[PDB]
Amino acid sequence: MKVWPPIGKKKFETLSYLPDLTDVELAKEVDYLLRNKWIPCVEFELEHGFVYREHGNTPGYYDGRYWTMWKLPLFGCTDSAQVLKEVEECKKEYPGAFIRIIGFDNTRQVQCISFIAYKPPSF
Amino acid sequence: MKVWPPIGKKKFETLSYLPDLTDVELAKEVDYLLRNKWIPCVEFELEHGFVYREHGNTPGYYDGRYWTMWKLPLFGCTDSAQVLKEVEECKKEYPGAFIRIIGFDNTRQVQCISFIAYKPPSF
Amino acid sequence: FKAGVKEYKLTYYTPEYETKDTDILAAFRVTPQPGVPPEEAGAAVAAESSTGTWTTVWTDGLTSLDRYKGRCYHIEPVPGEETQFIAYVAYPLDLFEEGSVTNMFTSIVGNVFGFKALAALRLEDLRIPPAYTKTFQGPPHGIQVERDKLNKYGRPLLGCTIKPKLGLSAKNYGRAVYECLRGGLDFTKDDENVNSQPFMRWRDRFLFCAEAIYKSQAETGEIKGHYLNATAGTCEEMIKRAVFARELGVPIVMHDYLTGGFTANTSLSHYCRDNGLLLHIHRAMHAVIDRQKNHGMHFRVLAKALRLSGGDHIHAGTVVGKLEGDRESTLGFVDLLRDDYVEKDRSRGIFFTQDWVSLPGVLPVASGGIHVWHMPALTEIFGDDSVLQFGGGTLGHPWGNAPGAVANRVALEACVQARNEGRDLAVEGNEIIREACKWSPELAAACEVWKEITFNFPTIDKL
Amino acid sequence: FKAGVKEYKLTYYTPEYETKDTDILAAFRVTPQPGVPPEEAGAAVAAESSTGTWTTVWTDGLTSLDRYKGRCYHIEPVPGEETQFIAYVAYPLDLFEEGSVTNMFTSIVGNVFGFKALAALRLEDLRIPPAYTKTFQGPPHGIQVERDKLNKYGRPLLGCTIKPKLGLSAKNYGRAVYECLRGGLDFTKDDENVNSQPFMRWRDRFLFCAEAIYKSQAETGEIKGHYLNATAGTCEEMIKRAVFARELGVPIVMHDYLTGGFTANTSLSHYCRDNGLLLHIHRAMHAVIDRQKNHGMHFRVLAKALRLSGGDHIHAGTVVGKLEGDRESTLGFVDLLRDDYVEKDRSRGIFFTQDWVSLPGVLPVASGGIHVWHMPALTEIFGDDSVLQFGGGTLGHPWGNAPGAVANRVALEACVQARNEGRDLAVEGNEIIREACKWSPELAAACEVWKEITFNFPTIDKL
Ligand SMILES: O=C(O)[C@@](O)(COP(=O)(O)O)[C@H](O)[C@H](O)COP(=O)(O)O
Ligand SMILES: O=C(O)[C@@](O)(COP(=O)(O)O)[C@H](O)[C@H](O)COP(=O)(O)O
Ligand SMILES: [Mg+2]
Ligand SMILES: [Mg+2]
Repeated sequence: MKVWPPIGKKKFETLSYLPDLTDVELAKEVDYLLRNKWIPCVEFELEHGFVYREHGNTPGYYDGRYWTMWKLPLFGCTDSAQVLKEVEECKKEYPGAFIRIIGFDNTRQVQCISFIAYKPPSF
Repeated sequence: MKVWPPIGKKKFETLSYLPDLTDVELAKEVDYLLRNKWIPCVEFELEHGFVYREHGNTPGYYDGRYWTMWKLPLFGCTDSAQVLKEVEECKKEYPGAFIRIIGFDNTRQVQCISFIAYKPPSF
Repeated sequence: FKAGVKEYKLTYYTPEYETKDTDILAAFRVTPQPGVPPEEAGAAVAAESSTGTWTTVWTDGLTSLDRYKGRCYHIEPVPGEETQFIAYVAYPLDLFEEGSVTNMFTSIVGNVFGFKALAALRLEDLRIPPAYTKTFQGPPHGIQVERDKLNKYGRPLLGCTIKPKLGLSAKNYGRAVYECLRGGLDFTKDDENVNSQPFMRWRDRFLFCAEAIYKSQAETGEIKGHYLNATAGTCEEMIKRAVFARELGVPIVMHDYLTGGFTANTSLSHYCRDNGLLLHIHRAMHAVIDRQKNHGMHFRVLAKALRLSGGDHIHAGTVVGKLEGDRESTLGFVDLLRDDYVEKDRSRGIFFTQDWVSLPGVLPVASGGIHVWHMPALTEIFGDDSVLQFGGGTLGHPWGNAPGAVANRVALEACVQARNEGRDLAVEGNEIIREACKWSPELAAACEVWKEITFNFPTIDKL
Repeated sequence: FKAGVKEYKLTYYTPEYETKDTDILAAFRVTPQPGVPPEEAGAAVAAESSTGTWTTVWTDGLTSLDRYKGRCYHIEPVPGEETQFIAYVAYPLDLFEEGSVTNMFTSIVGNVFGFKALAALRLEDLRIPPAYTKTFQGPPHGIQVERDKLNKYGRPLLGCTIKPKLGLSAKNYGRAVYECLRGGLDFTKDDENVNSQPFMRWRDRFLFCAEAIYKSQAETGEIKGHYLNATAGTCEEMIKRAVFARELGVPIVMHDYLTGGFTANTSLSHYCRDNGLLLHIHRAMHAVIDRQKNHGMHFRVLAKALRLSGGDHIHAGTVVGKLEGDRESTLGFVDLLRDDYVEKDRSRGIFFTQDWVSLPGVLPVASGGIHVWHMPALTEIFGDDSVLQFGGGTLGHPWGNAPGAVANRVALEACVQARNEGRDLAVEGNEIIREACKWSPELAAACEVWKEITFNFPTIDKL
């Protein structure tokens, strides 16, 4: 038996139990998002990488769920490279930020995909 | 079609929708009581021949349910004529009274039979 | 701890077990799939209704399966079936939440009926131990208290479902109730599906039915009731309805315990005990569960469950009316509803001896497709501690509700006096009814209408 | 008015009727007794589930049967079946109490299943019109809200029933919950029959489970839940338990909607809407009702009734696991649970087109006898909007709960990426799993234990 570490294993929701994705693997996730007609959007965070409770504690209330939006959603986008270009541009201005890619279905109005694309060196 | 009278048809629970019992039929019901090992008792009433609500009106509360006990239940008596003698004693002492015969099952503590035996001239 | 799948019978088939006096016992009619031996089928039913799942879990070692596991302790074949068998399962007392029929069913019938390895499954009976029975209030009042509150002794009670089932207004409902009650019925009732609806809202109906109860009681001199339906979409709506019945001072409400459900029904039963209201239970939905012989739950299981959760009446079938009711099976569960102690009697489907430790008894209610000509058989089947209900048999009389009620009341009292004087209701019933028509033109008119009406069909659920 | 019995078909068989867009529609699988015509059997079902009884009542003339009666409007013989047919019944909107599943079932399935003249009866589907749907709250939150509250996107959620079913102490329950959640599961849960019992009282369990939720959430950085069971014997106890879960600030509770009942479930659904609690619904007892093809109610009817009464999850079967669930029927009622509009499609058991008029969607939960090798098939059947639950499949891992949770999480995410990069889960599933064993030891240990475990038996309820 091997024991699952109780430290140093902080997670990032979907895909974060797999080894870190490669840039082609990140591009292929964007490809899947676009093939499903979802709207891609980049979000980034510099201070609270994980959910916390500071301002409330009632059922279903947490802090740290909202990140900051990077520009706007790429409506009518057709290139996963354009999404990765904004991740690189965000990486360059905020190298200490976590950065994630999300995807919206505007008919159901639900984010149908979400995965981290960059983690800062402080992590 | 015949219309059921809405007046002049006051009733007295079990058997009161049949023709009045003869003295042989009254005794026949007393025989049934005794055959079942029930213990008979006579009750009579001079003022409230029917249930009413004077002292309360909550669910399951009514006045006029208790009548007055004639003597005591005839424990160990197994002759119908003894019971009917008690009706006769009651009826001569209280000719203006309603008089009924009841029978208890003491294992279940349920009155298993009850029927009118005399109704006063005022009725 | 050894990880992996093993057979349930290695842990849950214990044919050597002796049931404890605190165990809840269950008798299951099991039809396993081809290739599945009865020992394994029975052990899977015991395992997955108590402590077990499909693979070995290490957490078993933190407690004691010995004290907690359900156990299939006996397996007996079914005469006339090649694969089907009865499996007897014993459940420790600690498995169950006190006072909760909901929890008891959740274990015993929660998941096992859907196992792929079983082709069919039916719970036939349960043995409820005294140590579990004493955790339940049971009926708010019960047979003895009900007769005493209403001052009614010596004969079955008489009731009647207002018809048409749906579509009547509140004022027309109270009109029908008054005319029925004043003719000699002790009760009338909302149909099971009369709750609150566009054609008639509940509060309006309650108000007019109260006017009818008290008018008919003042007229006749006999205590009257009308089962006011508390069944509702939410517990809050259900309780609101009962509170208004309480305000009105009336004696009896009703609940559809299966469609409302056991959690709600137990709440209402407690309310009725707290406020002195009789509680008539309608078994709507039961035949979805209890009709077929090979799968489901027998009504005697649902009847015991109602006695535990609580109700003063429960419908028990007619045998001879429009809904199915096997005679010997019905006599069995009528005893289980009324009596303090019922010995095992497989000839009447009673799989286990059942001690009720003075839990109050429930009045069985015979209702559905019955009329005056049925009175001798009903009186003979059920005896004095029952309610006989004539909806169509009252509102279908050619002279109206009051003469229909008189016909039914005369027909019943004729049977009582005949039986009390020695006549056999089971053989002289038509004579008894016929002879009573002489001085009762009302009964005569009902006899003419329904003389050739009988309900004889193949019995689906035979003993 | 003419007293006496008529055939039901004279009033209630109306094959020319045109259904209205406000009607509730029902498809019944009817098996009449020998000698009973389908038109009369179908009229009897329509009559005794709406306005009629066994004999003509004069009160019909006070109202309008034309506007209130249910109508058997169509008869559809069943192929390969001599006497069995589908009967189609339309019920006017006014028959039903707004917001009350209890009332809807009381009419449609109340008495008709016990009729002597029928040998068997099953309700297969119902068409709920938008005019009645809008009287229901439905789920307290629904799929979109739940994912938003939990911050979980792009994959199925993962759950796990703590085991053994019964017998664990409160402290030991919380220990298992912590070790499960910290390994990558989103949820754990009380077993359906874990309520409050001598071996573990509910309030102690809720307290220690809260400690485990917050410890594992702090450790992993992901929002965690444990379904705390509010099922109880009375509505008062049920609400008490939900109030304490609200005090603790936890995200999700659960309820056994069938053993608790619809009246209690609707009350709990409203409470959860009022207080922001997700409500996982366990379908304990459903197979008593839904297993056999000839009698009962199909699960799709029970699933629609839950979506009306209210729940954020409901168990919907696995297809591949230990409990029965036909694949095509399951695909049909999963759509009925999740989607806003579902077109009629008998190939998936959908008898009526169902419009949900924006009522929230319910997350289907696949649970029971599933393990790591089933992950590709489960992901393929249900897609991202599901909960896949592994009780024995986690607490059965040879290294314990955290490695067991890691195995399930890794397998799931490996299926997701493989799918998202264009692979065929239905054909490459086993190779996808073997590739992940290459870098996940936790998954490798799980695959070795369960490699040869499948559940394949003849399906009882087929289309
Ligand atoms: O809806 C009905 O049909 C009834 O009102 C009877 O009406 P009628 O008196 O007009 O027949 C009763 O609720 C049924 O007897 C219930 O069935 P059961 O007692 O078997 O549960
Ligand atoms: O009691 C059980 O068996 C479970 O906890 C599963 O345990 P495992 O995960 O250990 O198998 C679930 O409640 C069943 O899946 C319910 O069945 P369904 O989902 O069909 O309603
Ligand atoms: Mg009815
Ligand atoms: Mg479970």
